[PDB]
This record gives sequence, structure tokens and C-alpha cells, in this order.
Amino acid sequence: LYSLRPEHARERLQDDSVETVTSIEQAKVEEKIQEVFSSYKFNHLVPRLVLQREKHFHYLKRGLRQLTDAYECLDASRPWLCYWILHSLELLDEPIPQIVATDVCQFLELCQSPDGGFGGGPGQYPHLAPTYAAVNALCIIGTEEAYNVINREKLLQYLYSLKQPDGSFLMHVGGEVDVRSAYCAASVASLTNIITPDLFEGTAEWIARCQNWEGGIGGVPGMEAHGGYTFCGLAALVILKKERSLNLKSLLQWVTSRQMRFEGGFQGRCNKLVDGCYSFWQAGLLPLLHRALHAQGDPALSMSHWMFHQQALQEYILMCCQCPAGGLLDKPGKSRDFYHTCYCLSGLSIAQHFGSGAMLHDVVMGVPENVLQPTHPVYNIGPDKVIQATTHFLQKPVPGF
Amino acid sequence: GFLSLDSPTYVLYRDRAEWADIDPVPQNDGPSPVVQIIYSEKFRDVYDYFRAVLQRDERSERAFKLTRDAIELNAANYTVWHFRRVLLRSLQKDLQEEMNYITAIIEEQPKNYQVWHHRRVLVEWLKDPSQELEFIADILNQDAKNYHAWQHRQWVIQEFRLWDNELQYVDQLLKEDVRNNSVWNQRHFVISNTTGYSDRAVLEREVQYTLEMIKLVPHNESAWNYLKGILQDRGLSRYPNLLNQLLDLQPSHSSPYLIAFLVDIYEDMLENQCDNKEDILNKALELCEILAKEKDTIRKEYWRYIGRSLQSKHS
Ligand SMILES: CC(C)=CCC/C(C)=C/CC/C(C)=C/CC/C(C)=C/COP(=O)(O)OP(=O)(O)O
Ligand SMILES: [Zn+2]
Repeated sequence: LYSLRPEHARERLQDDSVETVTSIEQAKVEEKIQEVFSSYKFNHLVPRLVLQREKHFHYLKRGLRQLTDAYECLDASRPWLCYWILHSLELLDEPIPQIVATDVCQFLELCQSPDGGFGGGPGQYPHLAPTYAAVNALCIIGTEEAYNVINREKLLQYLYSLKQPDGSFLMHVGGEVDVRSAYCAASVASLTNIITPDLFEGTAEWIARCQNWEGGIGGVPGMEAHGGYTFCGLAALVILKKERSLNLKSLLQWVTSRQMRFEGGFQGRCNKLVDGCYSFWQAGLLPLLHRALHAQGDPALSMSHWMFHQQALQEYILMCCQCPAGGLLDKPGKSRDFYHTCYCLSGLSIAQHFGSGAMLHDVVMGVPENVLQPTHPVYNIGPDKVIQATTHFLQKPVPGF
Repeated sequence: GFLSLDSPTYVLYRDRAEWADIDPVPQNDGPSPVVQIIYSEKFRDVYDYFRAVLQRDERSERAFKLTRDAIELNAANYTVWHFRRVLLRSLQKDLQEEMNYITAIIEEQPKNYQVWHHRRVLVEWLKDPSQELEFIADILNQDAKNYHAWQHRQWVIQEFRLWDNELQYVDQLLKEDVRNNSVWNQRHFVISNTTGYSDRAVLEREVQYTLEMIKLVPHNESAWNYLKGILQDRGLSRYPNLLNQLLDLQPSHSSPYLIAFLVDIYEDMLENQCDNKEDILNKALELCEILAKEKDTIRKEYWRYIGRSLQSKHS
């Protein structure tokens, strides 16, 4: 275990004897993490990195049907709860009974707006985030019943209603603009085969303007580079085949600098704290950059590993991000939630599975039962589901209007 | 008459006389509900009534007061926020009182997207940015890294052209926490949109300012990322004195950032036909190994790539 090695203590923060809110908060985190790493030594047991599959599964299978009023704050994010859960069960290799699947399909139909796109719940106005979640959820289910839920002609219209002259997209009508909208749109339009010639005109250029002096990408031009936005920006560009519009090298340097030398997990932005969900947003960028640089015929790229420490990340996730009761989380001391369960698991899978053409190289830390089903780095749903959904929708022609 | 949702004497809408005419519309979750939330009595009550007024598009003062309760129960419900802006215009509400409202909710939920977008829409409507920089500064006084607060600040400054005092504000916050990356970002935003970094005096002022910071807190990555960021433009090799000046902190202020910066300068010298190419290459390859093997192992795969890539190029 990398994290448990003795020389690893050398990775602790060096505040140069100048304390600020930043160094103080990081230190608190490192101290908490260190206690977790050393728990084994202090209890004289052999470290046993085990993914609590059954704990995680009861939590999920249950949340998929009903939730306490503690989830009232997600009343406008229901298609998200479906995606997060169905995707977590998918990584965990747990099946969806044809009865549950049909129920999820029927619910998402209620969330679908008559004007295209999906709302965060039955009767809510359509928004791009739940539209992305709804389509992803339906593709995880992958039945003809699921595919047929999506009204493709209205969806295209919807995307056009948000398209802006500068290339960006609004998240919803009368709403805000940021890099997320470009990705939600490129993700749902590509999976459903509704991309018209001018739909993403200028979008690649707009996303490129979000890349800043740091190498990463901000929500809108001028903003601080962030992991969630950077994933959305790069993944959207990969979908549009315009990754080259970014300075891939400065981006590669920014994302790899986000892995915490001590904790092993990723931070969202420079000088902030590590967080489990970034196991996917940040680490998920490496497979994307791999594919892109390799598309440029990069000869120096590894043939077995991603350009981040797969071992340290898997260790942070397994030792620090699991809730004994089931479910995953931000960091020790934080509460579990379905968002973190989806992304900690998603980041673990990215961390375990490597691939580059003919090359395939896994790295499963702890017990081999830890290995999860693979996830597609662009869509974050099983690779099979992507191939399956795109092939299906390719039977359909692009709505002409 | 705003009966607070938190008021000890708050009564359910279904128990309210002034609402007795309208029939609450419950949520259609389907016969076989999934990810179904077991709402509390209050939540369920306010939303069933919200659904009723929205469904009949009732643009009343009572509906307007109700959206406030529905927003407080779930500030992320963007459908409610939308209907609220519909009512703000129909009822011709005092938008200044609404600014006071949004000022309060943002203080309570400074990380909510809807609350900030609403404030933006209000500032656009009133074409009045007079309270903005001060309000935002109060949010940043509580969380100096609030992404939404910084985004809003950037939107106000660019939109209404309020650039004059931002570099000073930036200097203020950098003193408080020189490791606040949001502030280093704001510094670059202000400079690039005012003087630009081509002005040699500015560039010089910025590079020297940054170097003094690196001297005081050598392991602060922000200052290093900013130094690389503003010079990276023209190419690090374009600045001959810099390599020497960093090689000098090699024993004193020597973090793995200095090492990594040196490999960066080297990478650019090689690409720009530098003298002593074989020599320079080995140094850069030496540093890549020290980093991969010893100084920055978490990034071993990255530094190895840099190693390979560098050979593949200037072999
Ligand atoms: C919707 C889709 C498809 C993806 C979303 C992907 C993500 C996580 C985007 C991030 C959104 C973002 C950066 C919003 C800005 C406001 C905000 C709350 C940023 C995070 O602030 P902190 O909670 O302090 O977290 P960090 O310190 O880790 O940045
Ligand atoms: Zn998180």
C-alpha cells in the first residue's frame, strides 16, 4: 500500500511556517487522513482493502424506490438520483429487474417535457442537467422501451432553443450558461443521433475560451480552472472531435497536478481540499487526454497506465471514501450520498481499468472482488451501453425539421 | 404579510382561509414510483399548492408569497424560481425589495446556483450594479473561494466596467491568504482585461511580485502556477535570466515546483533551438527522474511521459 509506506510521511504539507486558511484546512485534512491510514497499525490487523459491495448495494437498491424527507433538497434532481443509482448498480454489476427498469422508464416519461428535454421531476420545466441524467439513465437500462421514451424531434428543438450565437448553450430557458451545458448537449445529442451540421457551430471555440492560464477549464471565460468544468469541456470536445482546440499539454499538466501527493485523491482546483467525487471528474480526464494525444500519434504514451497514480487513488477511495453502512463519500467525516457513491465508484473503475487500442491493463488494489464493471470516460455509463445506444439511434435519421 | 416558514405560528396552506378556494394539486409520480421522496407535511403542502397556482397560471400576490416558501423548502427548484420571476414582472414588484430578499437567501445558501442567477437577472433588470462589489465582498469574507461569488464578481466588473479598484481588492485578499488560487485567478482576470501582460513594465512588476511571494512561501503552488502562466505565453526560453534566477533558489527555496519549473524552461529551450542541446536535454531528463523516483512520485506516470516524450523529441 503506497499510502502506508514509511516514506509517504514525507508527503505531508510544508507550510513554510506561514499559516493561512488554506494551509490550516489542508493540514486538518491530512491529519484526519493520516489517522485513517494508520488505523491498521494501531489496531494490529493486516490492512484489508475491501469494497463493501453488499453494503453499497442495499443502500442503492433501496434509494432507487423511496427516500426519506432528507432528500427534499433533490426534489428537483430526480432524474439524477436515477442515473446515480442505476450507474452505481451498473458498476457494481447488479442487475435491473425488468420490472424496476420499466418503472424507471415510466417515471422519466413523466419528467420529459412536451417541448423536449427532461425536468427534474414530473411537471418541472426542462433543464439540461436532468436531460443528461435522464438520457444516461435510459441508456444504462438500454431496452427498446427505454430508448423509445426519448422524443428525439422535440429534444433537438430543445437544444436549439438553448443554443447561443457565441457557441454556448443555456442550461435551461431563462437560465445560466457554463461549460456543463455544452457537455450535457453534446452527450445527449450524440447518443441519440440528433446532431445537425450547425447544432454545435462555434461550441468548440467557446469551450476553448474557458481554458485559462492554469491549463484547466473554468465555468465561463475568465473563471478559475475547475475539475467538474474541465471534464465537461474536454469530454464535450472529444464528442465533437475538436480536442485539438485546447492546449492539451497545459491541461495535462494541470489535471495531474490536482492529485494530492499525500491523500492520493484529487482536489477540484489548486489549493483546495481533496474530494472523492473528483476521483471521476479529474481522473476521468486522463483516459480522455490519452485518447486525444494518441489520436495525434503521440509515441511517448504509456501502454499500461493512465497518467495519474492509479494505486494511490484506489487506496484513497477504498480506505477513506466508504461509509460502513453502505454508500461512498467526499472524505472522512463527510456524509454519504448517492452523488458520491456514483462518482467514487466511477473513479475507482477508471482507476482499475486501462485501455489504448489493443492494450488492456487492470490494476485492482485490495481483494480482486474489488474490480468493477468498466465505465466509458466520455459518457460515464458502461461502454457497452454507449455502443448499444448509439447503434440503436443510428437506425433513426437525424430530425430534419 | 409574510408568515415565515420558520415561524412558530406558521400554519399549513390547507388550513389557510385565504387559500380555501383553491384545490391543491398533488404530484403525479406514476403508479410505480421510483426514487420517491417521502416528503414532510409542510413540504408536500407548499408544493401541492404551488402546483395548483402554477397549473392555472395564477399570477397573484398570494402565489408570489407562496413561491418564496417553496424556494425556502428547496432553493434548487428552478421551475419555482422561474414562476417567481414571472410574478415579479406581472405584479410589477419593487425589485429593490427583491434585491434585499435575494441578498438574504444567498447569505444563507451561497453555493446555490439559482440564488446567484436570480440576483444577476435583478441587476440586469435594474441596470444597477451599485451594491454588487460590496455584497460579493461580504460573501467572500465568509468563504474567499466561493466559485459563484467570483463568477458574479467577474460578470459585474466586465458588464458595468468596474475595473478601477479590483487590483487593490486582489492585493488585499492575497495578503490575507497568498495561497488563495481564486484570487490569483482574479489578478490575471483584471490585468489581462486592463493593461494586458505585453506591457513590459507590467510583466516585470508581476514577475517580480510573484517571485517575492515564492520566496516567502516556496511551497505555494498558486504563485508558481501564476509565474508559469504569465510567461508561458511568449515561451519560457524567451527569458534567459529566469533560469539562473530559479537555479539560485535551488538550495534555499527549493520545492518540487522549482524542479518542475526547470523542466518546463528546459522543454521550451529544446523546442526553441537552444545552445547545449545534449547538455540541456540530460538535465531535464535528470530532473524528470528525480521527480518520478523521488521528489514527486504521485505524478510518476506524468514525469515519465515527459521523460520519454523529451527523448522522442530531442534525442
Ligand atoms: C452537470 C454535469 C454533467 C456535470 C457537473 C460536473 C461538476 C461537478 C461541475 C462543478 C460545478 C461547479 C464548479 C460549480 C461552481 C460552484 C461550486 C459550488 C463549486 C465547488 O465549490 P466547493 O464546494 O467549494 O468545492 P471545491 O473546493 O472542490 O471546488
Ligand atoms: Zn465531491
